[PDB]
Amino acid sequence: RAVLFVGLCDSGKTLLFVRLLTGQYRDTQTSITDSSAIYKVNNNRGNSLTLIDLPGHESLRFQLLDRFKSSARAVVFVVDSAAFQREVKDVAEFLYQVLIDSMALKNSPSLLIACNKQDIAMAKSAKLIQQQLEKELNTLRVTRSPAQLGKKGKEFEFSQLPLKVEFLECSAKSADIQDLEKWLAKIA
Amino acid sequence: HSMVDFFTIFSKGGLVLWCFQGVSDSCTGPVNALIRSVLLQETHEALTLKYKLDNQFELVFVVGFQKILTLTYVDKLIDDVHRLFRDKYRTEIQQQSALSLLNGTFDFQNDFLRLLREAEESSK
Ligand SMILES: Nc1nc2c(ncn2[C@@H]2O[C@H](COP(=O)(O)OP(=O)(O)OP(=O)(O)O)[C@@H](O)[C@H]2O)c(=O)[nH]1
Ligand SMILES: [Mg+2]
Repeated sequence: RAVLFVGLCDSGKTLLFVRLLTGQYRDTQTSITDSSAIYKVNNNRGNSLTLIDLPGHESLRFQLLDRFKSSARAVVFVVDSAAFQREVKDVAEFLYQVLIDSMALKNSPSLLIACNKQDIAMAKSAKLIQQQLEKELNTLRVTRSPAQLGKKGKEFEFSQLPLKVEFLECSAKSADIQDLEKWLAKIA
Repeated sequence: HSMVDFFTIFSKGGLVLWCFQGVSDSCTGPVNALIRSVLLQETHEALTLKYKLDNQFELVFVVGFQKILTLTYVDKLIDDVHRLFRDKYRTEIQQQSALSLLNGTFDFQNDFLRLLREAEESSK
């Protein structure tokens, strides 16, 4: 089945997609449509997954996530770890909709939060990104202008979710995508 | 001077397939193209950046050029480049899988210089 890569513009979805499929680097520009290709997993049986790279632009992100969500075995939400500090709110807001969409599904897809661009010095760790995102989703479920996140009476945390949710670190620039290929293998 | 100072062809998926930026270098961006083609070559000229789409095979052609009034010649260069590119590489681009673009070699430089050198004669 399909693995959807989603995230804000410039989080690195297309470059990861390329790195996973060719092991190489390639110049890219902002994506305006989705792209897909078959990925042969690293494990013995070598199962095949269909990677689908979804544009992060606001005008297209939901239209396309809606179109492909029911076909998803897994969702990889990509995060620019170096720009995280200034983009936190935009990230949390998009992830919120991704969490909701995912839970409202018959067979909830497994979900990964790939903290990308680790090769850049100022990059926040996956541990710190998880912490700040929980704190932020915690405010959003109250301010957000019926499926809901965790329990209303307790501070939000990803573990309270009826979904498999993992965090890992990576870099698309060869690259450092070992953990990501491990996880992809594991969910195939 | 040159009819175009910048030219890049990428898929709508965001994959750059080929780009030109002088017989001098290999595309470092429109800004450097404006610095090298205009600033270091003399109101002064600006660089107009326009695009053309191929919706059937999901391609975007972006060109940067000087002198807004040469737009007709630039537009013809784009059309000729488009027609040739889509024929020479139809196999790599009609496929759905991105691997098809990822594994193709788009060595278009020579066919492009020819079309450029050729379009700069139609202008005269
Ligand atoms: N240093 C560094 N740069 C990266 C990394 N991943 C992507 N980039 C660069 O970041 C820019 C944006 O990456 P893309 O893959 O095109 O971004 P995207 O998420 O697909 O962006 P949209 O198509 O707009 O949704 C490119 O210049 C990439 O080469 C990374 O891990 N480290
Ligand atoms: Mg992209």
